[PDB]
Amino acid sequence: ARTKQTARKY
Amino acid sequence: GVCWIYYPDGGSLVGEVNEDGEMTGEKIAYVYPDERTALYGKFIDGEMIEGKLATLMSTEEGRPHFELMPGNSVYHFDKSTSSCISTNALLPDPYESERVYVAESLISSAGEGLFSKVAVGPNTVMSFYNGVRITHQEVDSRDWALNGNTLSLDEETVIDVPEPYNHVSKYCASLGHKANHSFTPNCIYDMFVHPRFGPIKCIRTLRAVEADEELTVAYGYDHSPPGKSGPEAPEWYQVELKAFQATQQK
Repeated sequence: ARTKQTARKY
Repeated sequence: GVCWIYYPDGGSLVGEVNEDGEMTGEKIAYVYPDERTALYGKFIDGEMIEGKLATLMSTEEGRPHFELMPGNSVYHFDKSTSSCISTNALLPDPYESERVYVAESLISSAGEGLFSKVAVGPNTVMSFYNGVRITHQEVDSRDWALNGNTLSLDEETVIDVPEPYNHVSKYCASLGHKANHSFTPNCIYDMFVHPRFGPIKCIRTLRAVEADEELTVAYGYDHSPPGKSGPEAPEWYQVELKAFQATQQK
């Protein structure tokens, strides 16, 4: 995602 | 009847509860994580209606004793909207005001940065990252020129400090968005429940920090999208990543 601390994908 | 409610971030709500166990009365307070700075006054069900700047001096058998500070600045629950980041954008946060200031960054060409006013230890909340709430989709669908201040709050929400509010001349209620990036940061973005801004994020030190030291945080963009292709990040960040990794050997 275009933001900070964006969630990771698993 | 005094009830203390401590949030995971270290802040707290304190006051006599109503006949129904609710935090409603004229002598309720929010206390910042320093266990000293407080916002004392009228609350309804835990919500700040009129909190005046105060200092928590002592507690007696669970009952706190406050000194009301001089000045006439009141604070109230004032969650941001799409037409309004804040009702009083130039009314600073008093806890933050004691701990940080904005000045030219020490990082080359990085613009303004956020600096400590005082010496603190590790695990210290220093600044708040309030802003307008938007979706990850809108953010992913727009140019990076608009995504310098977007911060993921939760799975569903992104906090942003859009133009003009990224300038202190227009918005200084919170200053978290002024902290620059570093791969060896002295701070982290952490959750925070704010009595004025609501659930947001804060800047918390990772180590001891001296007075006049620049506060930095790892922006944490995705360095390896599933996508095929490399980090989804602004170009300046990609450049710094390359340069940093050259000091590591990749």
